[PDB]
Amino acid sequence: IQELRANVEERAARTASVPLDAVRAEWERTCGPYHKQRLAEYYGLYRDLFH
Amino acid sequence: DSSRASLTRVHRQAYARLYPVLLVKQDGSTIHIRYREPRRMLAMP
Amino acid sequence: YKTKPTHGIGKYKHLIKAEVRAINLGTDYEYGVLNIHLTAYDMTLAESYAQYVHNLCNSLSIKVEESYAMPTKTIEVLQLQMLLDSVLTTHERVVQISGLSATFAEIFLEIIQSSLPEGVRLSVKEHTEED
Amino acid sequence: SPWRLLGALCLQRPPVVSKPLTPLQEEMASLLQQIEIERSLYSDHELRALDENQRLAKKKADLAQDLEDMWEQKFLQFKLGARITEADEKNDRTSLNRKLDRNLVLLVREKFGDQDVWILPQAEWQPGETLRGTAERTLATLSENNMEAKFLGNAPCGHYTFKFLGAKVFFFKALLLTGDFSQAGNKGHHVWVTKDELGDYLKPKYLAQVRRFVSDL
Amino acid sequence: IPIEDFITPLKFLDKARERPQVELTFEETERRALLLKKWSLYKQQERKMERDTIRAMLEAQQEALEELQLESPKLHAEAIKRDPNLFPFEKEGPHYTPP
RNA sequence: AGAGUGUAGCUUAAAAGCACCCAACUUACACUUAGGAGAUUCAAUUGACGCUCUGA
Repeated sequence: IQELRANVEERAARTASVPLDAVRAEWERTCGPYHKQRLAEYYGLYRDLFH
Repeated sequence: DSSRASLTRVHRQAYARLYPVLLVKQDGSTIHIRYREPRRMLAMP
Repeated sequence: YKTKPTHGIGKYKHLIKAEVRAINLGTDYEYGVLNIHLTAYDMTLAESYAQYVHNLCNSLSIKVEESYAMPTKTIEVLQLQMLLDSVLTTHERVVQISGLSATFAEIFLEIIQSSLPEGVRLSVKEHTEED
Repeated sequence: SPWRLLGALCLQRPPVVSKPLTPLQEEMASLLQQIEIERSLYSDHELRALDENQRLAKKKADLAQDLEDMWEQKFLQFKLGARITEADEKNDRTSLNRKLDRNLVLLVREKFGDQDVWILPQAEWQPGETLRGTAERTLATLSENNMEAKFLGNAPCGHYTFKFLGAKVFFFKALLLTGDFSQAGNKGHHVWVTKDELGDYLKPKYLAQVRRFVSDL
Repeated sequence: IPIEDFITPLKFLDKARERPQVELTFEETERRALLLKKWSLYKQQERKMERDTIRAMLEAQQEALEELQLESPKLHAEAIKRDPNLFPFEKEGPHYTPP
């Protein structure tokens, strides 16, 4: 975070795009299982698949 | 902590120019007063 | 309902108070609406000082009923020696304070004396005036 | 439980000259002045200078500088007071007019037969007397000067007890207004001290904590 | 008859065609933003220092009051008693040069 | 020398919520729109570097 803040220097925020592929990869390689379990619970998979 | 409220700004929109004026009263002391026109000295009798 | 155990659950008037002497008991003491007139020649300086005073009062949990400003006095002084005009003006702003208890007033006075701006005097007194 | 009755007072002094502006503060003030000059709406001097010059040029093709020079010469003739009145003296540690930007504090030196403590302007109050009255008497007698000490309230500021027979040093605050000292070259080695010199001189722990409630500024 | 002086005079209506241009550059805006951030940080630090000093003063006064009440149960009321010496409270701020 | 301790101001959270202010709408305060500083003090359930109290 410190390196990113030093490289941006404030001037970039005064409108960056931020890629999405790396963000999706990181989300799938970390908290992906959490969102997957949440979606499964919302869709009603545990209450029907494994009872 | 005297320089805290010293730095100010005109919060209004319509206002004439204001220059730093050193007003000297009978007591003898310069005070940064914002008087009309760029007056450098205004001795108060 | 009344008989039901959920009585008085939607009561909100008892929480809102939708309705000055100087109490001086033995242990508790409270002044009577102290008025702090900020006499100065600059308008921005006086405004900033009043804003800082109000911010300090709000941070210290001090009540601020009124905070009006007094009119300007156009003091026309003729610089004699040669006639040279100099229409000066003296601005004044009042800040009412009531919440004070023992050393709180001393703390506030010390804070004021420590944070004084250039070209601004003081003159604290009671509220009994005629605007 | 014989508690030794002792008092004291932490003298102060209101500043006169303003404090210096930090380079960052100076840049902020310059930016504020620039934005104010940019947001201002016309001016009497500008209206009387620019329009007059334009009219004169138009008439020639068919005030301002004088007043500026007058103001410059008036400012040059008028000599202001010396703001830095500390470096010129340096060794004048016992002078009320030494420091003007920071707060000053009295400092008296007293030596006893049994101890030699760096005694701050202390006092001694009587059971039948009041602490405020004792402090006023000590300020009007020990200092030997006609001062207009403007107090704030009857409450204290800091207490420090010491046992061996208990005791208690009661301190207070007093703001001066016009201190007329008589005979400054007296035997009483009184010294005026602010903050850094206070922390550098005070050797004991009883007074080392007195600076915790003093306006650091 | 409270009549404040906050209404813009009528002279500031017609006279308003002398400085209508307000052009700046990217470097100037960046420098202004940096200066504003630095001043905000400095003001926050100063406010924190002032709050710490106020807390220290309050703690010292509380300790003094406690010591007074412990070693003098007949002077706490006199100490808390506010004296009538604050009605003509008048004091001038610090100037720039001495007399 | 002993006791209390150990996430910035606070937490029956384990790197989040309430605190803060600089600019615009304010006489002023508040709300709202724009940003930041912010911390498990280190070494392997334990040892020491920062404060309060009890003493000399």
